[PDB]
Amino acid sequence: IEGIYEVMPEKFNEALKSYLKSTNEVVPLQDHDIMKTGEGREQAPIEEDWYFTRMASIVRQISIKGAVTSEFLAKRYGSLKNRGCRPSKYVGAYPEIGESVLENLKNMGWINEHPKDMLTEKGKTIVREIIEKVR
Amino acid sequence: NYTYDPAEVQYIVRIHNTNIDGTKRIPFALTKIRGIGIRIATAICKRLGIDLRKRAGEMGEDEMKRISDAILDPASVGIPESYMNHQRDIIDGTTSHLIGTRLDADLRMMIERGKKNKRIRAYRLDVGLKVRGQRTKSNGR
Amino acid sequence: EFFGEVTHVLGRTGGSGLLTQVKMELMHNKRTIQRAVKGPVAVGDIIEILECEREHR
Amino acid sequence: GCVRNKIVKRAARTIAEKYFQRLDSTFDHNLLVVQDVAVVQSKKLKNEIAGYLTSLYKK
Amino acid sequence: AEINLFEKYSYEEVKVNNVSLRPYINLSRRGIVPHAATTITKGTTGKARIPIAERFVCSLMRHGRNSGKKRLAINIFEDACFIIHSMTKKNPLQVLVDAIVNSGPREDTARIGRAGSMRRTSVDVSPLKRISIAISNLSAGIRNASFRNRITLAEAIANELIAASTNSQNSYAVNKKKEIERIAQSNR
Amino acid sequence: VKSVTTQGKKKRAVATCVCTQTGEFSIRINKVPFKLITNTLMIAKLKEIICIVEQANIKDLSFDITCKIGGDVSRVYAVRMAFAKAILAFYGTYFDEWKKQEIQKRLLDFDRFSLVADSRKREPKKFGGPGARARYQKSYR
Amino acid sequence: GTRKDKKKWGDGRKKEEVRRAVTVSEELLAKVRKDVGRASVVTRYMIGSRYNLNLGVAENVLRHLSNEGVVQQVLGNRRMTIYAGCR
Amino acid sequence: KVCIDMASLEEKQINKVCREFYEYGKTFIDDLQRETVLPKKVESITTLRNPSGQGTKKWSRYKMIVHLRNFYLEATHQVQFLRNFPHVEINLS
RNA sequence: GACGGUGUUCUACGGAGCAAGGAGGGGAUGGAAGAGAACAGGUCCGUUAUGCCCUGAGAUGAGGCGGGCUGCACGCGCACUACGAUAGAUGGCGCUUCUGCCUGCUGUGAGGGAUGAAGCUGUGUAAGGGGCUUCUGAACGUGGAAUUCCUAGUAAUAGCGGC
Repeated sequence: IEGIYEVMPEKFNEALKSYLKSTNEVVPLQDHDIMKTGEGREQAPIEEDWYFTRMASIVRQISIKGAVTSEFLAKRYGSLKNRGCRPSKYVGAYPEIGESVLENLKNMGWINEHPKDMLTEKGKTIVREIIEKVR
Repeated sequence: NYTYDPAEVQYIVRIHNTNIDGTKRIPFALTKIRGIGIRIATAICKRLGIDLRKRAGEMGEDEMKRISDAILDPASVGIPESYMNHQRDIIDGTTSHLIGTRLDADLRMMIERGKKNKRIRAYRLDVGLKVRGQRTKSNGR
Repeated sequence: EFFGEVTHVLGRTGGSGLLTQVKMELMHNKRTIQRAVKGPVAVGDIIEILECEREHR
Repeated sequence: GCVRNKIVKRAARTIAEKYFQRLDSTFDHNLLVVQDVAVVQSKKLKNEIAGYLTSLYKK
Repeated sequence: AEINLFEKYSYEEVKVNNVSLRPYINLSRRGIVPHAATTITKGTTGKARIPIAERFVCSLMRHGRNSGKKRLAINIFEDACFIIHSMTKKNPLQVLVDAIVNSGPREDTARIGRAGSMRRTSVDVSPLKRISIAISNLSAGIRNASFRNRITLAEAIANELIAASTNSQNSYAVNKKKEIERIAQSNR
Repeated sequence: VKSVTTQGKKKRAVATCVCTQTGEFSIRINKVPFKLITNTLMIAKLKEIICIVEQANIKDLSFDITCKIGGDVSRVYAVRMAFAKAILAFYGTYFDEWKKQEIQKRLLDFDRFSLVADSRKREPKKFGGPGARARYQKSYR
Repeated sequence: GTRKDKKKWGDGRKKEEVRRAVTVSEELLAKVRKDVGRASVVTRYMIGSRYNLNLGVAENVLRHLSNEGVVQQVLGNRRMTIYAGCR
Repeated sequence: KVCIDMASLEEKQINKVCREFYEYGKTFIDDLQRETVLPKKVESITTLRNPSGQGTKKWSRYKMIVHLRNFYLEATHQVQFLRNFPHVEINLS
């Protein structure tokens, strides 16, 4: 959409993060308190509710590009792997975290199907409420 | 500092016959045991319900009695099966998580059971030679 | 301390071309004087001293 | 390393002896002449025959 | 529309009290950050076209685990100039020029003879060499004081300048200059 | 509609600046206004040009800059040049051009390479060593 | 033919310090409050050395008596924070 | 719609064929006596000079540069004096 | 069509330094190239290049299957990863871009990551060689005499292509 570049991207993430927790419709992974978010990591996320700050990270940029696939998401949340007595390399996130957020949004009726535009009017109307609140 | 930090702490703590340091945070302090790293110790302290941000020295007997029993079998607190260091044993077939004094007794039986059948990997592993594909001509002296 | 402005560059004569002979001209009372310096000196430069009693050549 | 070889010096003296009164004391003029008179190919060679001539002229 | 080197500190009233080092300390090229890619600083006479606050920053990206970190050295200088300001009440750009002056020697000792006539002579030092030795002693006392201690690099920079601009005997830069000068006058 | 366009390049970065004329001052690098920019080098290198050519000479322009390829410090030096050689191309056509000739003198005493392009170029690599000048380590015995 | 000088003649880890305090008692917290209010620059390192306490605890002492006390933050990075006392 | 395409390895004999066909097609059905000049194509290989393992080890890279021009002139039955050139690789589609 | 051309300071009239103007400045940059001699330098394991000797059916020829070239008391040459706060961990921002930037925890063996255990998997006729998950967690506290490479978009740091 337009106007999503005018708001500070760290306050948008906190403005529909607390909004998502107050609907009780999202269901996290099979277990998200025990796993580390990728193969190039060593320890689990320090925060307790990374799964909601991680979903609103995907919903900001589902509205910039307009269509997200389950391979760009793994490729965008990677890290540097420590390979010991060798030099390090770049690996992406688990392909399982990125698709479980593309179905929570679908069941709530936000992203439709489309490969060139993934948002319904109920999604565009909701996102436009957070833009106008954190000017 | 009204309530940010405590006023007095115990300097020593005894769990599973090892003296935990009582001035560190909880998930780090349990790594003095042998069999507990920082990646499974912080999972037990999250299913139980312990506060991650609290020194181990300041704990009642209720907590130290709970988590000292969760460490025996972690499959009862609810951690998956792919997290234990000893799955699907070759002698009976049951998964478990050996800890402390039961670690060094487990491989010491492997080396002995393998010499009766005169294996080769159990003769090299007994006198300290490299058992995986490494080349022993310039390194390892 | 004293001063002086280099006005002639005689030559570079060190153990391994390190020092460079020079001809200073004291300013509180005009007096030419020879002297050996260590850094990359040019003409017109003004060096310091802390005693002006040697000529080196 | 700005020395001029013999083929480029030996040529500028042949030019300063035959077409001498056609030359004056600016680079942009003497270059126009050596394009008229000589027949070389390299554009770097005329640029140096013309630059050596303007020094010969004011000498 | 005047330029202050971090939007707070002015370049006038930064008078260099000396007279031989004045044409060699460049407070002339101003900017609101000590970062300027140029070509006019190459050459045998381009050593006097580097700003003075840039000579001191690029002395800190050493020991090649830190090669080429110039933005991280510029960040650590914003904070050291805050401590120098609120603590001593004077211009932080003007106490760095007083340290370079009170920490560069004025005479050294050289060799002449060959193995039987090895003779410690005495020489003076031209200005441009007197600044390469000042900058290198200030930064080598800042790297020692931070290696394995619990102190931060921006506080190890502040203590080293507020002590060298007063000749306080707590500075690694000034105690190291007084051996050079005392020794260099005993061989004479 | 009054508009111009310019180009800046530093190493292999390339930027463009479209300069219209509305009645308010503004900047927008890559669609982000000039208040949420986080590059503190992009704010210090781009607001010492607004002090070397005074503010009053630009009160009613709005620049839109772009830069999509290259490193990080190089990208600044490309935005910084398309923005400076657009305050002149504007004063050449729609303003007093004797007012374009003196601020062009004020920008050149500051630095010649905020209007012209640096020509320094990366050197190739030669065999027998890891770079252009360095060689591999020799051994004498 | 024999490693005889490649062996390192060194020492045993030149002596260490005592562990630093991790508890803050009330009487010393009121001593930190004694002279921390007439200072120009106070960092978490200047505090953790006069009283010998872990530098992660030395800042919670400053955050606490910054809410109602005399100090107040004047700048903060991820690698430093300074508290200027309000005399 | 005629479309003449050229390609060859040496260039001092591709310019001749693109100038000798300049005049024998001037006074004909077509006009616009010009030929586009695309950017060349390159193929590289790098190898060792030493035919065994002795000496200093020395490398050398070879190139196969290929020039190519284009022609676009619509006519109707206007040739075989194009097929009489030794090195240029004529193409007529 | 950039020539030390113009000005300037020295010259043996061969040329050299420093300035301005300039998209480019002092062999415009980096390469490629490189007479005629020498060495008993290297290659017969590169070649249906080659003299002489050797070998000839239970062949010193041609195939197929297993083993080895990877064995390990010890001496040496080139490298990769480290010995920490100018840092490590975890998140956010940049995308078909990048090797960066901001950051709640750690105040010190949470630095380092060798060696070995149990369980899951890819290529292939054949693999405890190659990857992944939990555990184990060495030596190492910036290195003796000696010694190598380097003059600017270079040295050093962090990486991506191809063969």
